[PDB]
Amino acid sequence: DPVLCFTQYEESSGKCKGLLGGGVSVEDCCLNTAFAYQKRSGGLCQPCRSPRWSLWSTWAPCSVTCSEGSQLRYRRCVGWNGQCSGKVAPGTLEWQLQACEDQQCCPEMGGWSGWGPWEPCSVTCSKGTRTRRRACNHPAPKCGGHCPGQAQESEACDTQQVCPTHGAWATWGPWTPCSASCHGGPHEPKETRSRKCSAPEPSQKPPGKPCPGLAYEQRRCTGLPPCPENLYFQ
Ligand SMILES: *[C@@H]1O[C@@H](C)[C@@H](O)[C@@H](O[C@@H]2O[C@H](CO)[C@@H](O)[C@H](O)[C@H]2O)[C@@H]1O
Ligand SMILES: *[C@@H]1O[C@@H](C)[C@@H](O)[C@@H](O[C@@H]2O[C@H](CO)[C@@H](O)[C@H](O)[C@H]2O)[C@@H]1O
Ligand SMILES: *[C@@H]1O[C@@H](C)[C@@H](O)[C@@H](O[C@@H]2O[C@H](CO)[C@@H](O)[C@H](O)[C@H]2O)[C@@H]1O
Ligand SMILES: *[C@H]1O[C@H](CO)[C@@H](O)[C@H](O)[C@@H]1O
Ligand SMILES: *[C@H]1O[C@H](CO)[C@@H](O)[C@H](O)[C@@H]1O
Ligand SMILES: *[C@H]1O[C@H](CO)[C@@H](O)[C@H](O)[C@@H]1O
Ligand SMILES: *[C@H]1O[C@H](CO)[C@@H](O)[C@H](O)[C@@H]1O
Ligand SMILES: *[C@H]1O[C@H](CO)[C@@H](O)[C@H](O)[C@@H]1O
Ligand SMILES: *[C@H]1O[C@H](CO)[C@@H](O)[C@H](O)[C@@H]1O
Ligand SMILES: *[C@H]1O[C@H](CO)[C@@H](O)[C@H](O)[C@@H]1O
Ligand SMILES: *[C@H]1O[C@H](CO)[C@@H](O)[C@H](O)[C@@H]1O
Repeated sequence: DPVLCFTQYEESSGKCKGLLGGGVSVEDCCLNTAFAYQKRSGGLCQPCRSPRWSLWSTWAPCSVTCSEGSQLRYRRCVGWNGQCSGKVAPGTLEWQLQACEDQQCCPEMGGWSGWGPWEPCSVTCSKGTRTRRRACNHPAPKCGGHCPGQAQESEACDTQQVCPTHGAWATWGPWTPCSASCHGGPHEPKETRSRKCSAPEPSQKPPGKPCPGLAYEQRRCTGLPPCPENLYFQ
């Protein structure tokens, strides 16, 4: 039966390279054992060399991306007029099966436990948020698993309580004139300053914290001349 006669067998890919033409017998084509033949463009290029096992193909992908699996690789008997090792005809296949492990551990998600009690409201006046929480330990997840859903729920709470307004000091008033025009006399020269607790005034309705500290300041007046000695004659 005539066949397509190719001048080269690639071997790296099992392709029939360099077509010499068709309409010639297999015996004539394979006078040169370096040539090769196939039937039409259907494929399966067989070299004219004596039959010999090809190379083991690369390992197929593991049957599962999880835990232990199994992967194959093939090797084809290629040639003409004879047999490969195994009482094998040209064209047959030989397989090797191997235990593979893409990932050594398969994630199994867990289950939620009971909901924890609702925490109190996040604030004691005006409005805040209320939160309850649970654990992912019934059962606990294995590997990188995780329970389905959220581990905590939150929701708004209204305290029905007007917030108290706290007081803060207004700006400092002006300095008073000094108590004296000189230092060294009966009373040292002192300066005074005062401020109001009106920015903002506290409480309003519920009690508010009063303004912290003092509403006044005292200091010595510096830079004054010395008073004369009014106790004996100079
Ligand atoms: C390859 O990657 C892994 C991380 C998994 O997602 C594989 O899918 C499958 O996941 C389920 C869990 O629901 C396991 O029980 C399966 O055995 C695993 O094949 C994925 O194909
Ligand atoms: C809880 O009880 C209420 C009656 C208030 O006294 C709360 O104090 C206020 O809390 C708010 C917001 O958390 C602050 O802005 C106020 O300054 C503070 O007085 C209290 O926590
Ligand atoms: C204010 O101006 C000063 C320059 C002085 O003339 C002062 O007089 C002195 O005041 C002190 C007490 O602060 C008295 O002891 C002295 O008798 C007096 O000379 C002035 O008051
Ligand atoms: C397959 O197996 C071994 C190692 O891969 C070698 O004999 C040769 O590569 C064969 O094709
Ligand atoms: C399978 O085995 C190793 C890698 O696991 C390599 O020789 C090659 O990738 C083959 O397909
Ligand atoms: C936790 O959440 C719900 C039940 O509240 C379910 O999706 C499941 O039981 C999960 O473990
Ligand atoms: C928490 O929420 C409700 C009860 O409040 C139920 O779905 C279940 O008990 C969960 O643990
Ligand atoms: C919070 O909500 C109610 C009480 O307001 C109850 O179902 C339970 O105490 C939950 O933790
Ligand atoms: C006034 O006093 C101090 C600042 O000096 C603080 O307690 C606060 O700012 C108050 O209003
Ligand atoms: C009074 O004193 C100083 C200077 O003015 C500042 O701390 C602030 O203005 C306060 O009211
Ligand atoms: C008192 O001191 C000086 C005035 O000499 C100014 O910084 C300000 O008026 C303050 O109240």
